[PDB]
Amino acid sequence: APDLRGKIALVAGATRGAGRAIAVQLGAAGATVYVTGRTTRERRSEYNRSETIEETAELVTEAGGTGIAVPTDHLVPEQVRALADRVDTEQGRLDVLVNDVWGGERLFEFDKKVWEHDLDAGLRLMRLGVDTHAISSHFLLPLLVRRPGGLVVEMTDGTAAYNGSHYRNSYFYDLVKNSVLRMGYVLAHELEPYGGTAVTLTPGWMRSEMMLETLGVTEENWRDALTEVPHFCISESPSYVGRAVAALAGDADVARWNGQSVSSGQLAQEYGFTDLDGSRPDCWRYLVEVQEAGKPADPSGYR
Amino acid sequence: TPAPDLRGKIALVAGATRGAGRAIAVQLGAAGATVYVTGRTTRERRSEYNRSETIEETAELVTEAGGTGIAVPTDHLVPEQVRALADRVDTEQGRLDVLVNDVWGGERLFEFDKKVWEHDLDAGLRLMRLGVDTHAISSHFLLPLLVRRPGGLVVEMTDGTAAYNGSHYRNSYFYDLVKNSVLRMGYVLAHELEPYGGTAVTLTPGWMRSEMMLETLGVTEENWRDALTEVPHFCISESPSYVGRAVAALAGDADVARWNGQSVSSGQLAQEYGFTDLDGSRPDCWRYLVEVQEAGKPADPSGYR
Ligand SMILES: NC(=O)c1ccc[n+]([C@@H]2O[C@H](COP(=O)([O-])OP(=O)(O)OC[C@H]3O[C@@H](n4cnc5c(N)ncnc54)[C@H](OP(=O)(O)O)[C@@H]3O)[C@@H](O)[C@H]2O)c1
Ligand SMILES: NC(=O)c1ccc[n+]([C@@H]2O[C@H](COP(=O)([O-])OP(=O)(O)OC[C@H]3O[C@@H](n4cnc5c(N)ncnc54)[C@H](OP(=O)(O)O)[C@@H]3O)[C@@H](O)[C@H]2O)c1
Repeated sequence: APDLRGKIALVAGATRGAGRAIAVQLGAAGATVYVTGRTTRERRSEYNRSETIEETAELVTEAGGTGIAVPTDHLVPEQVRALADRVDTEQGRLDVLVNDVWGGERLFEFDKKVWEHDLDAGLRLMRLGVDTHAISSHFLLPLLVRRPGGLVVEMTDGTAAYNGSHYRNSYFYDLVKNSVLRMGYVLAHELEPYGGTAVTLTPGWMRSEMMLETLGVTEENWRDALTEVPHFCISESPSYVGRAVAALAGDADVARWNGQSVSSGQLAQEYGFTDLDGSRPDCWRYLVEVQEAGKPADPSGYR
Repeated sequence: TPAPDLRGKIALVAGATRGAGRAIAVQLGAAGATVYVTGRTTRERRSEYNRSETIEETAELVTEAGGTGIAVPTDHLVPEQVRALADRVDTEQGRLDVLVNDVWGGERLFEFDKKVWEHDLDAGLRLMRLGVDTHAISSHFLLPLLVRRPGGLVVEMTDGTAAYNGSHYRNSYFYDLVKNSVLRMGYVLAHELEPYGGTAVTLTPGWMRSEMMLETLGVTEENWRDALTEVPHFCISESPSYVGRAVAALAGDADVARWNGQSVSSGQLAQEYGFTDLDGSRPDCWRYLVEVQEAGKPADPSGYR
C-alpha cells in the first residue's frame, strides 16, 4: 500500500463521486488532502445533491489523513487564486493535484445529435468540464512545480485508445472527455522540465452515489441491479480509481507515465491494488471484448 | 486539374471576414457557389479583432469571383443570431450544401511559449470560447438544414493534422486545446451525419500568407519572398486561396464521403485533387515542418512545393 504521509494533495471537485473517493483513498494512505467543491452544509450546488464538501474532508481525516475543506467555485478565478494562496500559506508545497471537476452528469443527453441536444446545457457542460481544469492548472501548478516530483492527475471518461475509436454519448460530452485527455498530454510537456508528471486517468463503470440511486440499490446489494442492467456486472466502487491515484502518487518512478492516458483497471493490473471487494474490474477491455462484441453480460476474466 | 463546378450549390462560411474564412468563401464563389459569409466586422463597427477588413467586402469579393456572396453580420457566440442566420438560409434557399466552420478569432489572444500558469488566463479562456463554442453553436443551428437531404458537407477548420498534433505540443495550452477539439469535432460530426448521407472533415491550411501574417512580416503578397531573409522557413508558405481551393475540391467531389471523419491538410488535398495555389505551386507545410525544419535542416522548399 502506498505511503503518502507528509504529502500534500488537492482534489479539485471532491464533494462526491470519484472526487470524494480519490480524496479519501489519498487520506487512507496518510496524505493531507485539500478538497474543494460548491456544496456546503449551508448551500446546495447546481447539482442539487446532499453530499457536502465538509463531509468529504471528515471522511479523509477519518480514513487516516487530514481533510481540509475549501468551498470553491472552480469557474471563479478569484476563488481558485485564493485556494492556491492558502495551500502555499499553510503547507508551502503541493505534491499531487487531481483535477476531478465534472459537474455535467445531469446536463448531457444520451443519443441526441448536436442539433437535438439542448444547446445551453451543452455549452454549460463544456465550461464546467474544461474551463475548471484550465483555471485550476493556471493557479495551482506554480506551487506544484516549485520542486521536482509533482504529479497532476486529469480525470476523464475513457482511454485515448477507446475514445479514439468510439463516439462518446453525444457531442458536448465527447468534446470534454477528449479535451481532458489532451490536457494530460499538454501538461506533461509543460511539467517535464520541472520534474513534474501529468497523466489522464479514467475510472471504469463507477458505482457512484448518483449511479446507485438511479439503479435503486445501495452499495451493499449492488448486484440486485443486474436483472435491470446486466452489463453492470463489470462495475467498480469509486474507491478503485481512488486507489489508482494513490498508487500513482506513491510511485517513486511515476514519471514513466508522463503524458499517458491510463485507466483504473489498467493500473490495478500494474500496481496490484484491488477494489474494496478484492476484485480488479477491467471496464474498457470488457466493453470492447464482451458488450460491444454482442456477447451476453459475463464478468469472467474481466474482474 | 479543372476547377470544380459549384453552380447551384449553397454554402455558408462562418467567420469569413478575413484570413482563411474570406479566401474559402471567395474560392467557393469562384467555382460558382452562392456563399453566405458571416463575421462581426461591418462597415460601421469594428470587431474585437480591431481590423479593417469587413464582412460586406468579403461578400462583394465572392460575387466578383463569379458567385453570389450574401453578408450576414453575426456574432457566433450569440445563439439567437445564429438561429436567425439558419432561418434566413432556409427562407432564401431551402437548402444548405456546404458548411465551413472557420471562426477562430484567437490570433491576438494566444501567447507563444508560455506555460499554462504564465499565460494570461482571461485571454486563454476567451480564445477557447471563441474557438470552440462558436463551432458548437453553428453546428447546432445549421446542421438540420444541411441533413435535410443527403450529400451535405461540413468542414471544420483547425491548425494541424491529427498526425502532426498527436505528436506535437501546439504553441501553448489554450491554443492547443482548441485545435485538438476541432479535430475531434470532425470525428464526432462524421458519426452524427453519416446516417443522413452527410460528410464531416477537419481541414488545416499550411503556413498562410494571411493579411495579418503579411503585415507582421512587413511585406505584401506581391513581394512576400522579401521576408525570407528574416524568416527563412517562410519559404513553405501558401496563400489563403490554397486552402480555399481545398474546400472547393471537397465540395465538388461526388465521392467526398470517402473522407468522412478524417483530418486533412490543404497540401495533402492539393496532391489528391490536383489544384494548385495561385502561383501554381503545391506547398506541403506539415511534411516540410517535420522533414526539414524540425530535423534541423536549413530552410529549403525543394520537394515540398
Ligand atoms: N456517476 C459518475 O459520476 C461517473 C460515472 C462514470 C464515469 N464518470 C467520469 O469520472 C470522472 C470523475 O467524475 P465524478 O464522479 O467525480 O463526477 P462529479 O461528481 O460530476 O464531479 C465531482 C464534483 O466536482 C464538483 N464541481 C462541479 N462543478 C464545480 C465548480 N464549478 N466548482 C467547484 N466544484 C465543482 C461537484 O460537486 P459540487 O456540486 O459540490 O461542486 C461534483 O460532485 C468524470 O470525468 C466522469 O465523466 C463519472
Ligand atoms: N498561418 C496561419 O495563420 C494558420 C496556419 C494553420 C492553421 N490556421 C488555422 O486556420 C483557421 C482559420 O483561420 P482564419 O485565418 O480564418 O482565422 P481568423 O481570421 O481568426 O477567423 C476568421 C474570422 O472569423 C471571425 N470571427 C471570430 N470570432 C467571431 C464571432 N464570435 N462571431 C462571428 N465571427 C467571428 C473573425 O472576423 P470578425 O472579427 O469580423 O468577426 C475572423 O477574422 C484557424 O483555426 C487558424 O488557427 C492558421
